[PDB]
Amino acid sequence: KRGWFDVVDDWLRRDRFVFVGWSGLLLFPTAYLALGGWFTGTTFVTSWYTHGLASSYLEGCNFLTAAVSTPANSMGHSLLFLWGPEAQGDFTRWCQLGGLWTFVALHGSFSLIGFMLRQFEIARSVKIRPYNAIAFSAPISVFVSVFLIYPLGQSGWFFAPSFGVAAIFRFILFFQGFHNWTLNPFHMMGVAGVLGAALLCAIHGATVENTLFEDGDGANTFRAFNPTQAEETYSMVTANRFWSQIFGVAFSNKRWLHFFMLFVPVTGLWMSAIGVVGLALNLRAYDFVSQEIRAAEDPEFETFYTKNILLNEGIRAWMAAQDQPHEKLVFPEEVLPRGNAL
Amino acid sequence: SGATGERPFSDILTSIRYWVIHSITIPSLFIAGWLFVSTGLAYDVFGSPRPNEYFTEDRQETPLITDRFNALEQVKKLSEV
Amino acid sequence: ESTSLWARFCEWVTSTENRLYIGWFGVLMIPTLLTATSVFIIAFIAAPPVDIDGIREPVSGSLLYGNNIITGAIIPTSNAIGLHFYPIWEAASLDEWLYNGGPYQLIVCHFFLGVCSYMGREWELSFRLGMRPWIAVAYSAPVAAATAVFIIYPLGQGSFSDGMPLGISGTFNFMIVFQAEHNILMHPFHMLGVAGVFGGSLFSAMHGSLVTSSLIRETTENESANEGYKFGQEEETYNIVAAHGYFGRLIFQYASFNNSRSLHFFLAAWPVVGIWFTALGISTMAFNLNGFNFNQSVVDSQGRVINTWADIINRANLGMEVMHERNAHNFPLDLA
Amino acid sequence: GTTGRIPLWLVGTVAGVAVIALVGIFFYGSYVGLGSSL
Amino acid sequence: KIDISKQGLNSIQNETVKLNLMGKSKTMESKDWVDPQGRKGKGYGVYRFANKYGANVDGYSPIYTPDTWSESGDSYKLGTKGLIAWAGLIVVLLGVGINLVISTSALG
Amino acid sequence: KSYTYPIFTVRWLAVHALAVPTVFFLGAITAMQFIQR
Amino acid sequence: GRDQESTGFAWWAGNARLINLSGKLLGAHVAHAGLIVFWAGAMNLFEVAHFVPEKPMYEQGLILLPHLATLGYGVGPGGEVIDTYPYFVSGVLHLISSAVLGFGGVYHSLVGPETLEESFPFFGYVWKDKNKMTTILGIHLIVLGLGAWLLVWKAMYFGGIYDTWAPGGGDVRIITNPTVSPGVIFGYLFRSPFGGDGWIVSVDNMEDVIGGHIWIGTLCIFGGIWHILTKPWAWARRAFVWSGEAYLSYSLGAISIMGFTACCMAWFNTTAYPSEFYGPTGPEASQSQTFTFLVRDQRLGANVASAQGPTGLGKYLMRSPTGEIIFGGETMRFWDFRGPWLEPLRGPNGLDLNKLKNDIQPWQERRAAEYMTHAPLGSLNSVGGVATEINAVNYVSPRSWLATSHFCLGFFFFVGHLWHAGRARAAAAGFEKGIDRDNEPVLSMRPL
Ligand code: CLA
Ligand code: CLA
Ligand SMILES: CCCCCCCCCCCCCCCC(=O)OC[C@H](COP(=O)(O)OC[C@@H](O)CO)OC(=O)CCCCCCCCCCCCCCC
Ligand SMILES: CC1=C(/C=C/C(C)=C/C=C/C(C)=C/C=C/C=C(C)/C=C/C=C(C)/C=C/C2=C(C)CCCC2(C)C)C(C)(C)CCC1
Ligand SMILES: CC1=C(/C=C/C(C)=C\C=C\C(C)=C\C=C/C=C(C)\C=C\C=C(C)\C=C\C2=C(C)CCCC2(C)C)C(C)(C)CCC1
Ligand code: OEX
Ligand SMILES: [Cl-]
Ligand SMILES: [Cl-]
Ligand SMILES: [Fe+2]
Repeated sequence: KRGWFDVVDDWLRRDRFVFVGWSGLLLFPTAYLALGGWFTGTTFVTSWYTHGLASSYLEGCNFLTAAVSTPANSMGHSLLFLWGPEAQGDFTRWCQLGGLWTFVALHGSFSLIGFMLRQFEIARSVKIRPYNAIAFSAPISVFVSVFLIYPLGQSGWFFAPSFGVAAIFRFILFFQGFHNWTLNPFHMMGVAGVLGAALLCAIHGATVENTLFEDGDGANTFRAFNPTQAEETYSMVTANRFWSQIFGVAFSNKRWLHFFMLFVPVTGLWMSAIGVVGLALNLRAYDFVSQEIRAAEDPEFETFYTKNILLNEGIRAWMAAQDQPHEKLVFPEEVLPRGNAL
Repeated sequence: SGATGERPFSDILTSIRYWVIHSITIPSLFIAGWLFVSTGLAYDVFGSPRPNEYFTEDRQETPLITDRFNALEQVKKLSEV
Repeated sequence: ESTSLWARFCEWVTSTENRLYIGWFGVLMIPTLLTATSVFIIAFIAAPPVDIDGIREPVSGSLLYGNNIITGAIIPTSNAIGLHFYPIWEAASLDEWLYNGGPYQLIVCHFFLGVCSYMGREWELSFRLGMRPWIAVAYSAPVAAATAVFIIYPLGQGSFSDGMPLGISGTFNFMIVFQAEHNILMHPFHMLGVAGVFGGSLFSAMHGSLVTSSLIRETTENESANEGYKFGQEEETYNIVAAHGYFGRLIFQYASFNNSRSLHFFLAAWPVVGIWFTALGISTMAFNLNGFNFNQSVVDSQGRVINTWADIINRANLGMEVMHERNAHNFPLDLA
Repeated sequence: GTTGRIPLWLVGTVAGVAVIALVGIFFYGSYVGLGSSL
Repeated sequence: KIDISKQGLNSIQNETVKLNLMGKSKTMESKDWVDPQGRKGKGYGVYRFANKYGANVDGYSPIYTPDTWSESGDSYKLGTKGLIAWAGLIVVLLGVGINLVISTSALG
Repeated sequence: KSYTYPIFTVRWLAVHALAVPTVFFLGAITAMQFIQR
Repeated sequence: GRDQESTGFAWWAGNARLINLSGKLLGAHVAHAGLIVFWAGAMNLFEVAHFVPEKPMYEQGLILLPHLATLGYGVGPGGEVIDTYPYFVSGVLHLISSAVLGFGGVYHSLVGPETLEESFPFFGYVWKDKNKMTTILGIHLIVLGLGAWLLVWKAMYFGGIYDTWAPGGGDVRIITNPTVSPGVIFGYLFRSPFGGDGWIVSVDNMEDVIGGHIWIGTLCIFGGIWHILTKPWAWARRAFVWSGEAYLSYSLGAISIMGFTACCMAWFNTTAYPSEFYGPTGPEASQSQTFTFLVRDQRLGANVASAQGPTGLGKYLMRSPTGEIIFGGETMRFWDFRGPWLEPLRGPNGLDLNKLKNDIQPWQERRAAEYMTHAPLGSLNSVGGVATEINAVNYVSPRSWLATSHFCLGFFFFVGHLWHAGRARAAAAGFEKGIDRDNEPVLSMRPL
């Protein structure tokens, strides 16, 4: 006698092998298409007419160099639907126009929403706190700023990161040469977050494993544990005294330690996301003007910053001709900045 | 612990029926993938150039899409063999 | 009880009642790390410019010489020195020692001994406290990475000038030149290193969020949840079964660690193994075993080379190669 | 009918060999044909 | 507490595999047992808090429980009739598959 | 004592939603290894 | 075998179940020995089969044949391979010997005695028996000394060793006057590892190489007899952990050092690793480039001594910070490189200007030209040249493979010391399985 919502809710939230839930209605369709779009694009779809490159296994690329490349810059920020004014219903021409990138980017962005809603959905059902969903906001902020916000501030989707291994590497090296992204204080906070989180993961895992209580007679200490055991498996007091005498400071609160393990990585990605938002507008921390004034006036003042500035000039000049074919940059070799010999 | 009502994978992957059924289904999907490429259908469906189709007598350089609302017409001319 | 001087000294050295444990590795760690710390702080603030490339073109790296915190650095030893030992007593004057990049070798040599002794000091305290001795093994991963960029890479390249500068902007110059000469991004070991830190960052966030999500209610809402834990508790402060239930439904039941001991070993192994390989990657690239080179790998039927994303990377690599050390190369090949 | 079960370790072994064979073919194709620079 | 008899491991053919999947070792429970490295046990088994909780993590959540397997999976229902048809179908499809691969290729 | 399980379930669709296309794609990529420029 | 039920070690630590099973542990070590001899034989035959005489050894990815060539097998003057039959019998002899070694490994592992202490007291041992452990150490120390004497017998009585510094060109040479002076030997051992010194990697004569192996052969034999007739003293008994895993960790730390040294030997040394077979070193190739351009620019007409670079330093010739005349450019770092093709142009004060512009032999130019193009630079997929190069040349130097691999092995076996030595102390102390819940040591300490 239950209504549609109740009868459907019963089926969606059934405790099966792979939980579906209400958010699965949004996650699984979009996530499958984003996965399928990437695998299809890296296997058969070319980037010959968008970037002048081969980016599929069928064209001869391998896992490292295959990618689902962005549309041509002339497309601007066109959403590039299968039915849009570009590639009007023609599937094969849609693939040749780079429309598969916006397909993966859009259905992929809604999959991230669906997965984060899934974390809320399951946590409410299991009756626990929603801190895993809050932790997942950081990867979403990275995806939203890097794959959506940054190209939207630039000329078009062409400058978004293409979905591939080497394509991401080109995107990375583009940011050094054109944005000096290493010098940005927001990637610096992002690096500290990621490196700090990797440190915490390793240091906490090792500390627990080396302060374990003897709860068995076997050398294999993995078996001497029960998920329902009330006693702690490792000595926090020994762990605390160890790091107090080795490092000078140690965690004394188990709850604080695990929250810190969550705060460092999330805060890092969020800070890094702010910096990429700034690069979307070319609002970059490219240079220190005081040193540039000093260097120009004094031809003997050199720092590692000025050396990097010259490296960026080399990256921009030797990469623009092929990385930006829409600009039609024909640079004669004499005009390219080149050092002695080499 | 417990189980969610599905048959244990170990049971299915050890049963004779599964291998009798998947000794044809999995091989057939592989062969279909092989024929999808060998018959040239992969090139035609997704439009990737054949190894002898990247350049033409008219165009000896990389293509460039320089139009948005006429991109469908333009990419046909660039892809013309 | 002990009456002998050495018997009393050895008891004090290995005493676990010291605020900071000293131990026998500490009689090596403390003097070396203090020596490196002292010269580093002094050099980072007031060191004169250093002729890093051996071409009589000094590079300023000190705060009092026009750098800020980001651009300040301890410049590596001169290329004229090479791998030759350059202690302060092998220089005619302390001005000459500063000019040739002496402080870099003093820091790097004492610092390498410090981290090796810091690693042993971690083992020693564990033995004195009666715990399992493998925190030092997990610390070998960052030690290997530090040893690779300060010792092994200069060793293979033939000069301490190719070590990582002790500065922020100096680090970036190290990475950019490293990409241009070795294509480190295409090397499978930096790939494993990236998976080590991206995965380690992921696992830290997941483990931290899963434990925080499962905290057993022991406080009110006007107090920090941390207050629910008392240092020295014999009972568990969060429900492991509840956290496993959540993550079990999140992907599927058998993708989750039901065992806290297995989970924490995985939390330690994944980043440590990843950093071990990226440390090896720099060490292997020290002997010029570069990353994958897929330039002009795709050619059409008539032989025309079809570019890929790897070729676009080569274009960026080309730009850095022809600009790093502009005045240092007299001959076309960068064999050094 | 025919009573019996395929041993799990045999399933893993044959599947493991097939995966290794598939990877080997991919590495073989890395040196020949398209994408081989030849 | 947990009952090991209702964990689905009761039909393991090998006793050692049955004990390993149960997280139990009668050998290690004896106080005269000696490690391969020469260390004598302290009287605990694989897990000291077992009995208090009923079992270790191995017995708490096994991943290989043949008791819960379907009995219909122990045998192929079609029997020799199906296998012969399966064997014949394999040969026919193998020949067609090879011919299709050969025909649709630049070979020869 | 006796266990009878359903053959087709949500898990079945998930396994085949990913396995079927993968085996096809694996067959296609294997065919590409023998294509000559 | 055993199981986790009766041992407490899982399958992934399964070989730890052999710690006190001396008989099975013997078969384990003999079987791995058969694998080592098998690989040496199989890889030798693989390299002989894939050997084409139109290329040098270092251009064919051979790492075992150069080791045979340095011993003076099938090589004529100038590092030219004349016959590969000696390389063939080396591979066959190892391959066949691995079969009997493999049989003993399989026999002593599967069906031989589990413990030798009862039936064979001579071979039986318990790790705690320091006396018995030293005898085994002493015995295997003698066979190592005898193995070292084989090298000097080869270099002095059986054909000889390939000398790359031999007068008249590199050739197989009988060593008649090995350098056994204590000052020379101790000079190499306690030399600095830094530039110019290079510790023992800087040995530059076959007289010093086989002079050292005379010392090593003699010391190991005397040390073998010493460690057989004596038991460890009190100072040693209170300094080392006397457990089977502890002895393993000592060896792991030792061969970690040996792994690193082999990495630096293959990378810098040109005597024990002649460039004729292993290719140019890193310093050699960089030194060969400036030598090549010095020679070709002289013919075009230019005073190389007076030529300035953009920086004002000598474009071709400059002075090292110690005063020696050296090649200019970035290769100023490699000024301590010494090679057979370059020493004839070097006088007491450094490179001789007169000889550089009057008496450069064609063979010296050809050597430097060849070494420059085969510089030890390459990619993971063996693409020769710098990272910014096209897929044209399929070459990675054997020095790159030898140095890169044996550094990774050297580092991982250092982690072996850290792991197996930490566990050895904890297990002996008795807390390798965890902290006693009722007897936690920290709980009995004053708070900080
Ligand atoms: C829940 C699953 C889901 C979701 C969220 C999306 C979402 C999206 N898809 Mg996708 N898609 C899906 C499933 C899904 N898809 C499936 C199952 C398939 C078949 C395999 C596809 C195949 C597909 C293709 C081929 C394409 C997309 C595209 C898109 C993007 C824009 C298309 C769009 O929404 O325009 C339309 C907007 C709406 C329909 C708003 C809906 C609001 C409701 C339904 C209105 C109710 C209508 C009703 C008659 C009332 C009348 C109102 C009156 C005023 C007229 C978008 C982000 C395009 C793309 O990738 O961009 C590059 C594209 O080309 N999808
Ligand atoms: C160099 C590698 C090596 C060697 C020499 C050994 C040797 C040994 N292992 Mg071990 N092991 C290894 C690697 C190795 N292992 C690795 C990598 C792992 C992780 C998977 C393990 C995990 C492991 C476990 C869990 C155990 C052992 C055990 C043993 C011992 C007895 C094995 C036995 O009797 O079972 C019998 C094995 C068989 C019947 C099958 C092998 C049949 C032969 C030997 C195969 C080789 C055929 C060969 C080509 C024939 C040519 C020889 C000649 C005719 C030319 C034995 C001395 C057991 C032990 O500790 O003893 C108490 C045991 O518990 N190992
Ligand atoms: C013997 C050689 C010593 C090696 C040097 C060790 C350095 C010690 C550095 C610790 C000082 C940081 C104080 C944290 C503040 C503090 O003391 O909090 C103390 C805190 C203890 O927290 P509790 O567990 O007591 O928390 C209970 C709740 O009340 C929490 O609020 O310890 C930690 O949080 C562990 C994190 C330590 C890791 C610190 C991060 C790294 C330091 C970064 C330094 C920046 C670089 C400066 C260069 C210019
Ligand atoms: C204990 C055990 C183990 C191991 C084992 C082993 C490691 C074994 C080895 C074995 C071996 C190590 C074997 C070997 C063999 C060899 C042989 C059998 C030989 C052969 C040869 C021939 C047959 C001939 C050849 C020839 C010549 C003469 C000339 C040229 C040509 C040719 C090549 C043909 C395992 C892991 C399983 C586990 C379980 C237990
Ligand atoms: C052959 C040859 C040579 C050489 C020779 C020789 C003679 C060698 C030797 C060597 C020796 C003769 C020695 C070495 C080394 C040793 C070591 C490296 C170690 C030590 C160790 C340790 C381990 C210590 C420890 C300690 C003690 C005291 C006890 C306990 C505590 C401790 C741990 C702290 C040459 C060069 C001519 C070149 C050519 C070839
Ligand atoms: O020093 Mn520092 O960066 Ca190793 O590459 Mn050659 O050298 Mn110089 O150039 Mn590139
Ligand atoms: Cl630079
Ligand atoms: Cl140069
Ligand atoms: Fe934890």
